[PDB]
Parts: sequence; structure tokens; C-alpha cells
Amino acid sequence: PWSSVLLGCVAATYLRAAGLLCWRHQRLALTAAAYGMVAVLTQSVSTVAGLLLTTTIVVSLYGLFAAVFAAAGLRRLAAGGLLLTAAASHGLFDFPNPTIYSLLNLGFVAAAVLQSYFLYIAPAWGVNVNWDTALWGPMYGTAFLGLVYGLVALTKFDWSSVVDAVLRVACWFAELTMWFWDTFVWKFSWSEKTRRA
Amino acid sequence: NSLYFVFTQLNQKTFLSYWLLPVAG
Amino acid sequence: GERIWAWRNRSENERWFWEVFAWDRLIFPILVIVAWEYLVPNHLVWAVLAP
Amino acid sequence: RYTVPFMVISGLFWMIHTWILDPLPNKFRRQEFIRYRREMLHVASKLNFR
Amino acid sequence: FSTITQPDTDLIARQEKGTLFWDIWADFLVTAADYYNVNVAALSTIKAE
Repeated sequence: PWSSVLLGCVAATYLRAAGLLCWRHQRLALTAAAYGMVAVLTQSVSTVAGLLLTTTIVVSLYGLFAAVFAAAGLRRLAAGGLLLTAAASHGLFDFPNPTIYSLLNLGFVAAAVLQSYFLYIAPAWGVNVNWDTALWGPMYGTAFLGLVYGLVALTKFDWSSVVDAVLRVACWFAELTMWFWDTFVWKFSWSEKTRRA
Repeated sequence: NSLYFVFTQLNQKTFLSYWLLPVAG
Repeated sequence: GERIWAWRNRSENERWFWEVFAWDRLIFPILVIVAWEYLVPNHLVWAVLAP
Repeated sequence: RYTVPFMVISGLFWMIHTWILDPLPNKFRRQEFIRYRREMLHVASKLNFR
Repeated sequence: FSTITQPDTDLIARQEKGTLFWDIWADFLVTAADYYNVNVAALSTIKAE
């Protein structure tokens, strides 16, 4: 779509918009109101999914602050949708009954797939991405984090599986190191202290 | 928790850790 | 002998620190870790996993 | 280069005093051992059954 | 001193084979006890061995 690949990303953010008395829902509603005002005017950390969400918030905040604060208007619309992405990730930051955020998660992952289609096939379809770094970067970044969210969320994952994988890799390298030592450097029957003297 | 932030001796099992000192010196 | 007896009753901690702790559990692990990291190449296996 | 020759000597002699001379496999090895006659012949001189 | 005053090849080899014979395959006392033992005179040439 050339310069309307940005309109495709805008449609992705509109899909992100598709997805009570506590302060968190008030914060989400305030962020959505800020998205509405910006769009009409410009024209916790202890889980891996939380890491991706925080990252998304940070990146997309820098994105809005690098494009909107700093078919030409699609370059501002696709960056205005980054605040909707940040609102969705701050909603999922407390993922609070999970059934409230389940549909938000489904819309988030579906439009992350749509952005990871549009922006990924954008260079091969004619348009160029390398031109504007501070504009073009954060949408690719949030699409990446969105996809790895649909991988770290869909399968439970958590820090437990990360620690288990790190321990398995270190354990296999440990047995390789012990075999290498006992076979080439010094036999463990020579290195250790023979008891029963 | 109930232990101190101190090392453990490596010469309780092998003397091989003593090979690093002259080689590095 | 009286002064040695008095000083041996006074100290009772520094003697264990200097006879048990100071080399084997304070200085020698530091020396072998620093020596290994100074010796082995800048490799993930040799710098982390093998030590 | 300094440590492998000791392993080479040890393996070279291990082939002649353990691999060929005296093996020792695990698992079911009843029918191969006449040792058990002597082993049960000294059971009252071994530790009280428990 | 601790390294030189350690068991040699003969003592180490007599520590694993000795364990294997009088310590690992001497668990047949429970087998022969559930089937039949007399012990004591199971030495010499009782012919029940």
C-alpha cells in the first residue's frame, strides 16, 4: 500500500481499540481519552509478560514523543496509535479479573500479527523503512514485543521456565566440562582425595 | 538468609585450584 | 606463659580467622577466580560455565 | 600439551591391566562366578546379618 | 603428606572389588535367608552351600 501501509498499521491500532471502580480502569480510561484527544488534535515487573508490557509502554512512549511531539498525515496517525498500544499494554499490566483483559489480549495479539504482516512485507512491497529512524522504529519494535507477547502469554512461560532453561544449559555445559577435565586435563581419581587410608 | 556472605574452601576436595596461582603469577 | 595464656584467652577469634578463614575462605577463592578470569580467553564457556 | 601425556600413559596401561587382564561389568553375573562359593564360605566372619 | 600417604593402586583396587564382593553381592544373605540358611556351619564343607 506504499504510504498506506501506515494506514494498515492505523487499522491495527483501531483493532487494539476494540478490546471498574478501582483506579486501574480509571487510568486506562484516562489513557484512552488522551488517545482520542491526541488523534483528533494532531490531524508488575516480576513476570516475563510484564517485561514485554513495560518494554512496549517505554518504547511506544518514546515513539510518540519522537514523532507526534516533534498522505503525510499517516506518519502522525500511525504514531498516534502507539499511545493506544501503550494503553492496551497498561491495561494488560494488571492481567483484577483475567476475563476483563482476555479479550484485550486477543485483540492485542491479533493486531500484533497484523502489524507483523504489514510492516514486515512493507520493504518488499515497495515502501522504504530505513529513512526515518525515530518515526519508523517504535512501530517495528512494538510489533516485535507484541509477537513475543503472543508467544510468552499463549504458553505460560514465566521466569520459572527461563531459570529452568538456563539451569539445563549450564548443567549440560557442566557435564561437558567435567568430562573434558577427567578425559584430558586431570583424572578426578588423581585430583580428588582418596579416602580409606 | 541464616548463612553469612562468605566463600567456601576449595582445597577440601582437590589441590588443583592451587595450579592457577603460579601460572597466573 | 602467663602472658601467652592471657592473650590466647583474649583473642580466640582472630586466631580462627588467621588459621582457618583468612586464606582458605577469603583470599584463595578471590585469587583463583581472578587468576582464572585473567588466564582463560574471553569466551562464555571459559569465563562463566566452566568456572 | 603438559597434561595429555599422563592421560596417554594411564590409558595405555589401563588397556593392559583393566581392559584385558581384569574386567568388571555390572548387572546379572551369577553363572560366571565361582567366587560365590568362597564368598558364602566366609559369611560368619563378616558383619552380623542385618 | 596427605597426598603421599594415600592408598596406592593395589589398595584402591582392593577397595572396589572388595566392596563389590563382600559389600554389594553379599546382599544374597537376604535371598538365602528367605529360602534357607543355617549359617555358622555353612563354612567348611557342609554341602548345603
